[PDB]
Amino acid sequence: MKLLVVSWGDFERWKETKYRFGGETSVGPSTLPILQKVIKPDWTVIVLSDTIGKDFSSVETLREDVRNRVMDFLDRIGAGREVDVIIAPGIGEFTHGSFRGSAMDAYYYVLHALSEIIPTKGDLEVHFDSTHGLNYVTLLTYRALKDLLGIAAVMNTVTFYAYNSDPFVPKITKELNINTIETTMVKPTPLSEPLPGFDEYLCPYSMERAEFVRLKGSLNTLKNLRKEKKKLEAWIGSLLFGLPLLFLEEFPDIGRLESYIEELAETWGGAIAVNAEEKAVTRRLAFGSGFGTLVKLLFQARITRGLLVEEPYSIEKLYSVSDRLFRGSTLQRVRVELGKIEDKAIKYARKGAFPRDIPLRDFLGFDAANREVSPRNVLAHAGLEANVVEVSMEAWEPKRPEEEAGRHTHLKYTPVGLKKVEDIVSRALKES
Amino acid sequence: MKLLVVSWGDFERWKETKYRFGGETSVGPSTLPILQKVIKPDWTVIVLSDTIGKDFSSVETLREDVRNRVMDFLDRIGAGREVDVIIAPGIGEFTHGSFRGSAMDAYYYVLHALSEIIPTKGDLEVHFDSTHGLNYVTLLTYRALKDLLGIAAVMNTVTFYAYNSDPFVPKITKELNINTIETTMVKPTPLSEPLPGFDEYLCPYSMERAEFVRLKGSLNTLKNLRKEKKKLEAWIGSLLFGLPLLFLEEFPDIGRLESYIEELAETWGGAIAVNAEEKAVTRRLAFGSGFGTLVKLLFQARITRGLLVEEPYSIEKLYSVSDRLFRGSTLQRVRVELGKIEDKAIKYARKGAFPRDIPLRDFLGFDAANREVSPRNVLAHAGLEANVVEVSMEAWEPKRPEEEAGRHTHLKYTPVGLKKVEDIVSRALKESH
Ligand SMILES: Nc1ncnc2c1ncn2[C@@H]1O[C@H](CO)[C@@H](OP(=O)(O)OC[C@@H]2O[C@H](n3cnc4c(N)ncnc43)[C@H]3OP(=O)(O)O[C@H]32)[C@H]1O
Ligand SMILES: Nc1ncnc2c1ncn2[C@@H]1O[C@H](CO)[C@@H](OP(=O)(O)OC[C@@H]2O[C@H](n3cnc4c(N)ncnc43)[C@H]3OP(=O)(O)O[C@H]32)[C@H]1O
Ligand SMILES: Nc1ncnc2c1ncn2[C@@H]1O[C@H](CO)[C@H]2OP(=O)(O)O[C@H]21
Ligand SMILES: Nc1ncnc2c1ncn2[C@@H]1O[C@H](CO)[C@H]2OP(=O)(O)O[C@H]21
Repeated sequence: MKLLVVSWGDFERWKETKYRFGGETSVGPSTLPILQKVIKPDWTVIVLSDTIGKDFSSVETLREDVRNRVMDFLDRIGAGREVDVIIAPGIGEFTHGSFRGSAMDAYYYVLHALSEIIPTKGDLEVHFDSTHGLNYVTLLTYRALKDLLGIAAVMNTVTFYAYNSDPFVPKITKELNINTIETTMVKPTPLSEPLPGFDEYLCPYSMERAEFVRLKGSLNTLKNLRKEKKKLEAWIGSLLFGLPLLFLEEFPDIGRLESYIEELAETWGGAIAVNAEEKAVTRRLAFGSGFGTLVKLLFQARITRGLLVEEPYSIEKLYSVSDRLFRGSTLQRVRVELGKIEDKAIKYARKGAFPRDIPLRDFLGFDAANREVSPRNVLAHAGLEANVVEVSMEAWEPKRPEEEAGRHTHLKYTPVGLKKVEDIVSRALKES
Repeated sequence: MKLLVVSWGDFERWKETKYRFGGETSVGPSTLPILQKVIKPDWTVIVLSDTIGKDFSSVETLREDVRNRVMDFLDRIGAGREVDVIIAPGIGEFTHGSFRGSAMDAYYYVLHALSEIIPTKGDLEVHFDSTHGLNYVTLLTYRALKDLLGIAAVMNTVTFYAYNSDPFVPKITKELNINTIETTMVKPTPLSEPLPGFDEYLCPYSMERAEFVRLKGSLNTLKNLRKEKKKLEAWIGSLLFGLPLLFLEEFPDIGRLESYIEELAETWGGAIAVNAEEKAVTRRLAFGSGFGTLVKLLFQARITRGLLVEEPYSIEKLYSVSDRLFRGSTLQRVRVELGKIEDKAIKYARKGAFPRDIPLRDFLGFDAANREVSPRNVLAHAGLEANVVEVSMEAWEPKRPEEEAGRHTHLKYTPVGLKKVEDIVSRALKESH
């Protein structure tokens, strides 16, 4: 899939010029038509500041005024139907309006918007144009794109191209080349940050601190996160540290995460005060790092949801998950650890033995007086620590036990074991 | 170390205004004075485009023009003279003159310049100001900064802060706030790129095929790198995959890396054609990704050179190197693998036995079943694979062998073994890319 993303300011102020790109030429006020003609994207995203808004009735008449004039402009130079328009929250004191709030809301808002548009299946070829952007909006859009594509690159091949045309200079320009300023194959970067303290999801920008403590207390999201924060951190660590059984057992509820993000999003939006006479927008809540982490966490869950196999969790199924999820020395460590359990299962199968509901330590034949569950042993053994895992072999009539044993040998954490592993992985994620 | 980096365009066109930052207030045409007062950096770096220069009699006069104009502007505003000015190669056809070449040259140039500025010892607090920047030079500067800080973060704590001012509207603007638009604890990110083909170090932008072929053919770098490539990729893979013995055995020659980067940088600068009459700069060579990889590779070697020691490698030394280079599950696996060899040495010591020049497979007691060296066993066992490593125990009189064995037990790759590990690690680095 080919995706095109452009950063736009006040598109109406741009002058007609001609652009050169990929053995093609084009005349008009923006690069988008020639970019679309050479690149041939399957989808186009335009990121705009809402600070080009003029009619201050309230929030919906602002996003409307901007979307009207943008859709006007896309018709004017024929940018086609396959378009999404992200109206990001800008800030500043302009000729027709005043916009106050955290600068960083534009990052979290664009991050959130892109997380709903970027395909979570198949390979991604991403094309980014920085020609026309506000400095800060273009930079936060670039960062938001790279953060999400890094997560996408966990499961899929991801290539990223950035463009910037020659500088338009009004009195001397004849034509502007579209220069490739970046070409990069995107490195797989799993989410590597804990969920923060319940202060850093929504933050008061210009809200009295007594009013904040009130609304924070009313958010069901923060109370639900209280329970699940450690379980969600355990899942993040599963991808980062190569713990395939924990990846399955802690796989997050995509529906629940959607609902957490939506409530934080509509709470932020609801705290935007518009003064039609003063022509002033004040975003009294700011998004915190915690909103970003939830958006990245939901995106990673969507990217990897295909790997959530039906129970029970056989060695064969854990190999299949591991082979998709892990790379380099992490994959090879995980395969060696599963192989040790598999070789034991084969030995058992050959003797017509099928242990059910047996601690992994008893399955492998361990000596007594080492029942302490250490970070070292959880992290060094792909989370398959001998004191926290229960093995079951579903009895069968073996013909080729070396082929069969992997399918009939199932692993899970004991209820006590899972809590110990959660504490260890959560802690290891925080120390980082 | 507190480092302030600012991305600037045409500083002479900026209007006087007022800035708010960290409770302080400032009148003037630039953020820089108030940024310095509040942040109190140990050093300031200014990144701006060549395309400000108005003197085409030489390439070096063009740079001294831009430098002198910046120096004068710093006196005009309250700003300190403790600064590095990176005059990046910009592109565009302007009234005062013309500049042609690869747009991406600015990235490779700034990356190279920053690699020689950013300290390679101690923690780093980096502050980046994009308020005054061109978009493309800001993006390429931001990228180069993050690429190097990611490598620095392997050995040291690195914090990154980014700033941008409220937008400037000509007569409406009274006071522009300077906004923090990023606060990042930089993740350790070792080089994970192989060295590319010999097409991708220097490329012709505007140069006859034969003259390029002559320049390419003159480069000592490309000849040497042909033979050295695999050993350098083995070293890159040692940091990425958690192979502490290979890190020590393949530690690159910093002097030779410096020689390669300087030669490529001198050839690039020597190919800049400055036509004095018609006010044109043409950069006839373009940097390739290979130049970037070498700059990142030398920066990583400088960052980690403190861990290198002389040839006998003890298990104790491998533990301390590992505790500095590696984290998470990679670190815990390396410690378990070293521990297995240590526990065996402790058993040997308690028996009063001190094997020398013994294959690790013989030291550990292995079945004659598998002598083949697999990617699986090299990468899963921290590169301490039983068929490629040799152990030597230095005879001593044990009293507490559990605490003593690690210092007296040494590991080496066999000459054959090392070449097998180099192949697997090089291939694994290329395959992971
Ligand atoms: N069809 C179009 N119509 C109108 N604008 C277009 C169009 N196509 C592309 N653009 C670009 O889109 C941004 C619209 O504002 C501009 O991009 P950017 O070049 O990044 O503008 C930034 C300013 O260029 C200025 N500076 C003018 N001289 C030079 C110069 N010779 N060396 C480096 N910078 C220069 C800088 O001074 P500072 O730092 O105050 O602000 C920058 C335009 O060049
Ligand atoms: N002391 C200073 N003197 C002169 N400039 C200063 C100073 N301090 C900071 N700056 C900033 O430096 C850049 C160049 O002057 C400016 O920021 P940049 O992000 O480069 O803004 C460029 C243009 O602002 C325009 N646009 C003005 N309204 C709005 C608006 N309300 N919605 C979105 N964009 C707006 C954009 O339209 P477009 O795409 O044609 O080009 C941009 C200035 O805000
Ligand atoms: N606490 C522990 N100490 C030593 N080895 C362990 C421990 N927990 C798990 N393992 C080893 O991890 C592998 C996957 O379960 C398995 O292979 P093993 O070496 O037979 O013992 C296990
Ligand atoms: N080819 C191999 N097959 C199985 N285990 C290996 C191999 N090569 C090395 N190891 C194991 O890696 C550890 C550090 O050298 C050491 O602990 P072990 O389990 O005694 O066997 C070694």
